[PDB]
Amino acid sequence: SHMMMTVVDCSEYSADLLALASRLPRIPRQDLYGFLDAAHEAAGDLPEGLGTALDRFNADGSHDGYLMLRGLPVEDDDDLPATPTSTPAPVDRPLQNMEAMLAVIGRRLGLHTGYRELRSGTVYHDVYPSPGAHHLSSETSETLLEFHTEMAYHVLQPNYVMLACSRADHERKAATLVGSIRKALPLIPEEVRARLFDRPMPCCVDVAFRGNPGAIANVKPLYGDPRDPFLGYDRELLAPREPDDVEAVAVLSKALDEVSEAVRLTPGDLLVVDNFRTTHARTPFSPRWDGKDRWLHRVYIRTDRNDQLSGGERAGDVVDFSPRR
Ligand SMILES: NCCC[C@@H](C(=O)O)N1CCC1=O
Repeated sequence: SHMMMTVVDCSEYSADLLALASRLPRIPRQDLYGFLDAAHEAAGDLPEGLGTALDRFNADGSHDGYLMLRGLPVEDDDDLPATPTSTPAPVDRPLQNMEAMLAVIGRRLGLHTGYRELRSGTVYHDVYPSPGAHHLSSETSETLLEFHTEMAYHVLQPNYVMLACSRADHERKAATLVGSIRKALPLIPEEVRARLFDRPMPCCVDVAFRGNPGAIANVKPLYGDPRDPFLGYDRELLAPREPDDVEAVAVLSKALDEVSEAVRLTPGDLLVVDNFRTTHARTPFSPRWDGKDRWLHRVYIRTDRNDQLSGGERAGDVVDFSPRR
């Protein structure tokens, strides 16, 4: 299982966190840059224990590849609106407590980033089920959302994916799976590691970025430091052609399966995924279309490393698509 340090019980911080949220702009999408500036001020006033846990994780990730915050001050279910059924969100939608947490905790880590072609270029995404969801969509439910490093094929791939839960699914069945390369690497033979490392392989892109044009990107499954590598994996989109490459990726795929951990998000939970050292998935659940379907809020965070940033960026920036080559 995950380490002790990987789960942070924030229940004791509830009143302090609500106080920070009370000073944020109530209609964030009317002025997202100013909203996130206010959240950056609040980030410096986080309770010391929570600030320290975030800073430690930010420095170089962890063996588990994620940080789970629990007990954040989510609204009671009947004080939330109905779960969204459309994207993008209305510009005048009032701020919800778990969105405020994504703002403050997100700015403690880095810069919120939107992607112009994805969900209308918005920064805050609602993750909810839809009845006709494409099999690669985070709006899936009954079909498994397969392992993916988020936007691994994108030059401006973010360091973190952050998921904040306002509603779990009714049966609390849906598991967010995290596969950490730090756990998977010991299971991969040195010979296979050597084939994977720094080797660009053809990779398709998600629907939002297709302008099916095929494998228009090149992704290195392992890269960076060979003794502590970064991971770029997508079970559906990575398309190795050479039989050795196909074989090496299959070994990596089975290793990530073997070490994957299941996180079942409940209201008030916030999951920070190290998107340079993990791949993540979501297991099946059955929506009910009753107004209370599963509802996460998702943002992407860039940090100043791995050429994510080149100068002048602000939290709230929306960037254009460029495939890794
Ligand atoms: N197969 C997982 C991709 C899910 C998809 C979505 O938002 O539905 N996505 C995150 C970036 C992007 O496109």
